[PDB]
Amino acid sequence: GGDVVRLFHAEQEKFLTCDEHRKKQHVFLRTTGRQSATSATSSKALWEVEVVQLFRFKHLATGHYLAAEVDMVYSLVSVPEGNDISSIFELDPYVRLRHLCTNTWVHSTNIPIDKEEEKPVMLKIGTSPLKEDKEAFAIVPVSPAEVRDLDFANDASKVLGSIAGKLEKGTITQNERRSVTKLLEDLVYFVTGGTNSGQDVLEVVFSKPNRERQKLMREQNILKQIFKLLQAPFTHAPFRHICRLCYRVLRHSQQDYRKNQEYIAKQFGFMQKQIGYDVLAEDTITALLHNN
Ligand SMILES: O=P(O)(O)O[C@@H]1[C@H](O)[C@H](O)[C@@H](OP(=O)(O)O)[C@H](OP(=O)(O)O)[C@H]1O
Repeated sequence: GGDVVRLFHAEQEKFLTCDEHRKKQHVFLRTTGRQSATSATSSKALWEVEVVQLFRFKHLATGHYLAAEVDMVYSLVSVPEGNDISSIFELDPYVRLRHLCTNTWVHSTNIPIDKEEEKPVMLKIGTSPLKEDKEAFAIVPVSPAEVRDLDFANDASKVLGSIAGKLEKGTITQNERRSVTKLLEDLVYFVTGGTNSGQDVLEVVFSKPNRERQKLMREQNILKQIFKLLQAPFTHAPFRHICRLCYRVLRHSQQDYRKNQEYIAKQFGFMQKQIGYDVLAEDTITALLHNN
């Protein structure tokens, strides 16, 4: 009741996760390339248990609930609210999950959701009328720290996205600018496990990255929002300060982390193209035409 956990499929050696694909939310078992299945820990695999009176599972990263509906005949899905009876499951002990509403048991499949992708990693999950034996889940407890971290990252992501949208449309208030400035500094402190504050350049020599947090920055769309912020002015001193901090968060988010380096370099390339390579030349001509 209130506990946060990961649901690890024993036979498949994959965690039950929920993420967006093709601009849609999907529930699935995630294939990992790691040589240690239990090390493939994603914030998108965190579920908060709710005691009905038997159980409901709330996807912490999106607030939606685990459910099942006709697509084995049914398939696990994500739903906006936890009111329907379709989001209620029964645990039968390692535990097997029975979907009350349909009286079916959670069963894994090899049907990938990300077809187009080379070597897909999203495997659909359904329910079978028969109670299998190799379709059990290990309930993996999640540490309070990881939960607190997700809560902060989730809030940060919303603030950055919000402020970014406003900045795209023009400008922001003094408080919003002050808030985003403080948040970016907090993000530096956060991702470097407190080794850097982001207040000066000299301290960079002692920065040490917290890998799980760097990963969180990417997964919870913090990095995505940062680029949105960087792009906004192309679509004073405090503004430059905000941009400097944006690049600082990017720096520590990719520090000694190959996956984030490629992700960030890719997003930077996209932003550059989206902005246009001639935006400054065109702007200078326009300014001169208006005698400036
Ligand atoms: O070999 P490297 O350079 O360490 O890179 C890791 C490798 O690609 C893992 O397979 C991947 O896990 P998944 O296959 O489960 O994605 C992990 O992602 P993560 O950092 O997002 O866990 C990468 O960081």
